[PDB]
Amino acid sequence: APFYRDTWVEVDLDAIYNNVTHIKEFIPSDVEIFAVVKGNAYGHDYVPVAKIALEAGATRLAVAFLDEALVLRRAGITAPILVLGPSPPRDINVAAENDVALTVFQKEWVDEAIKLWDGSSTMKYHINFDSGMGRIGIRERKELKGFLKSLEGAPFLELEGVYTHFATADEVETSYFDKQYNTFLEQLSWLKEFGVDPKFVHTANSAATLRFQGITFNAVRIGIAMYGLSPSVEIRPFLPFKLEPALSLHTKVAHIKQVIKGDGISYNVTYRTKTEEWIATVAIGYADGWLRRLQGFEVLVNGKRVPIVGRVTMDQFMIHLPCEVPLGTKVTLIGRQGDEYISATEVAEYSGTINYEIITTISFRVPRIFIRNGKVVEVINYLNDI
Amino acid sequence: APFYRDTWVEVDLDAIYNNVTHIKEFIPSDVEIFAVVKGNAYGHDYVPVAKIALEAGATRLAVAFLDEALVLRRAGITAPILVLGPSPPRDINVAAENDVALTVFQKEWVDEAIKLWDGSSTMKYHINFDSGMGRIGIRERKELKGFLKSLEGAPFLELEGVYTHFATADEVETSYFDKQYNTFLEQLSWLKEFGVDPKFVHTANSAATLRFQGITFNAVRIGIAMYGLSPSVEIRPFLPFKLEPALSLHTKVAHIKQVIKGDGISYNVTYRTKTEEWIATVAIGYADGWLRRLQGFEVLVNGKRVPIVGRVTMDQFMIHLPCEVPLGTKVTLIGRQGDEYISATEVAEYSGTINYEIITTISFRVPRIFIRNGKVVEVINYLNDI
Ligand SMILES: Cc1ncc(COP(=O)(O)O)c(CN[C@@H](C)P(=O)(O)O)c1O
Ligand SMILES: Cc1ncc(COP(=O)(O)O)c(CN[C@@H](C)P(=O)(O)O)c1O
Ligand SMILES: [Cl-]
Ligand SMILES: [Cl-]
Ligand SMILES: [Cl-]
Ligand SMILES: [Mg+2]
Ligand SMILES: [Mg+2]
Ligand SMILES: [Mg+2]
Repeated sequence: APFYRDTWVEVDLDAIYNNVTHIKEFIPSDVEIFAVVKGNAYGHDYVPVAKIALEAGATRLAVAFLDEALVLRRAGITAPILVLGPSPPRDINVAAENDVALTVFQKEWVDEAIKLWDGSSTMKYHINFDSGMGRIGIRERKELKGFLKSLEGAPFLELEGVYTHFATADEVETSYFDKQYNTFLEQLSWLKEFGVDPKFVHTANSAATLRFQGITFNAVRIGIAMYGLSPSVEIRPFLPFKLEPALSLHTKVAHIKQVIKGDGISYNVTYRTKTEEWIATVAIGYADGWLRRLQGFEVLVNGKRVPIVGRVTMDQFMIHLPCEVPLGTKVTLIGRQGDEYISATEVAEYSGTINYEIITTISFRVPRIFIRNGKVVEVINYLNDI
Repeated sequence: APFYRDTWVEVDLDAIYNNVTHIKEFIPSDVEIFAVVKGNAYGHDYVPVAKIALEAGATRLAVAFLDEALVLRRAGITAPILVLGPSPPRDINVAAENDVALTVFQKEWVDEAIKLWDGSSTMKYHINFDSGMGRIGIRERKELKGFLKSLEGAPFLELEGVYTHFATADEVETSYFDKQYNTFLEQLSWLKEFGVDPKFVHTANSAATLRFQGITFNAVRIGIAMYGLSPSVEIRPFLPFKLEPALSLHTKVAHIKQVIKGDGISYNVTYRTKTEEWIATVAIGYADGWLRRLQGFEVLVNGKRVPIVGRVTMDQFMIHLPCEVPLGTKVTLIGRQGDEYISATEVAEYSGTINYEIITTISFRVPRIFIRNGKVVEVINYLNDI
């Protein structure tokens, strides 16, 4: 509901809905979609994205750690939820009680879960196979055999699926991806050899699902493309269909003044005016995730690109405008004004980072406004809840 | 509250309490302290910091925008709260009904507030004078006169105080600071001329309060030094007493493995092992505010500095260890292990930023654990609340 600063994220639920629909019609009819909503749904908000993705045809959800899955569960979401990151064994009973599946891939985890098990709950798990990402998951045959051996003492753990993750699916040249693919087929053959039906197999992120044959298996795991953004600039030309960006970020001119030639703006007087300059101030800063490294970046005011001048402060930054505009004038940081569009990728490139990081780090103190069919259908202000 | 990932911030309430106490003892007995708790209390959490600061002898609170003031009010805090950033005129009634003071400095704001006023409320405000920060506040005499003129039509607005803010109080050379000081005395003279008693005057941030005579007035506004960190490395040698860092950031070894020579770690295989290497994985990433630009930074494992290797991912990163450690081994990102200490400033320097940004952007999805007299007295997990 209410928010009291004219700084907000806009999430277009139509865009998300369209992206999931187009992916669904692009992949085979017997391949499910996980909506990947970790990191506050990549800054779009856990619950509304999960809900719209499910409506668009996604059947499953994926988060980073257990607390995020519980956000969804408390919202009344009943679709399957998988935790993709590592979890401590102490989560075994709570995950089970909340119908949440964890990725489990260590004998040591199983040993500790046996010790901590409440004696009644049944927890579902997915085996992560590390096929070259080097992050988590089983890498070796002997390692797998020991893992399966420990599971013999843990009848309360039940396999729901098996997966791996690609490290280079967003690079045009495909050697490392091909290597991972071949490594993973071998890992699936180890499981077969040891008498374990994987049941439900998934490998593909946005880049992989949009590019390659033979990797859909039973399900795909879509994050960035559901939000309507390209996994990388280099594969962007080769995407099968147009992605529709869901998130924009806006503020308003909170103050506007003429500052005489030579006067300083912000901390350590890193900017001085060269003439009498129109300087506008907006209520957004690095506490909101709009970082100091974005000094000199251009925002959009009345369809024109105008530079951020002086140090970005915790809650505010300043802009050099060619002319006066009224107080309350919209300033767009990510999104479109007229003929101009600033993508999260453009912000990322100025920042020396990737679009994923730009969108995901928009702070929880910024409200989200949700648009469906051109109309505001929900507003979430997390500050109201804490 | 409960949290289900072994990744957490520790906030030492004794440190904060000691910092406020020492500042209180350092300044004159008739000078009040605003505890500045905007940006989620610089990542320490709004409410617990506000509470401990008030107990330590701070009498007033300061936030960035209205919603943050309301977090404090809903927690049962009744001490004065000032909003330091700009506010839209539509906030006039809600701020008044919640006993929150806004910074007000524009005739246009007052004009709109008159139109939006509910006919009953009395709102308190502080005049911001811009003496050289260039962000918000009145700069000119004629501008001030017009502002005071508009206030004649707004008897429901009543002055609580008058302030400015320093742009260079953390630089050793003091010319710009001295200029701001002299400019502000002129601005106070303009108010006197126009027959307005400022009532309550405040100018000084942490750096100014700890360094200079003649700038305490009726109150100081302390942020960074309450959190136990220096405003800058250059003034650190000249601080009157030792600041006690309140915040530390920790995680645990979630996975540990031996990775053969030449194998890649994480996205785009930006790291390859040069021998058979111990690679540990932790459950923290850029969605938590631990950004990709920290790749190559050294964290602490068993009192040893060990490098982050490969790309930082949304929810995880990898570390190259000299030897095997068990699962659950503590990894310290900010804080002490044995004879080693990583400050926010050290993280900031590696990141090309300042300590303010490092601490304030620790995500709302990371739980805070509050320590008083060596014991855990509170745990706040914002994900539980949303
Ligand atoms: C196991 C796993 N499966 C799929 C995805 C989704 O990727 P796309 O957004 O390109 O579809 C992720 C996460 N991707 C990054 C956010 P990160 O790996 O940095 O968390 C993941 O970890
Ligand atoms: C008007 C105003 N008065 C006091 C303080 C407190 O100062 P310290 O944190 O340096 O002790 C601030 C703080 N704000 C900066 C951190 P920023 O500009 O990055 O928000 C402020 O804006
Ligand atoms: Cl993985
Ligand atoms: Cl200011
Ligand atoms: Cl002095
Ligand atoms: Mg056997
Ligand atoms: Mg190998
Ligand atoms: Mg330990």
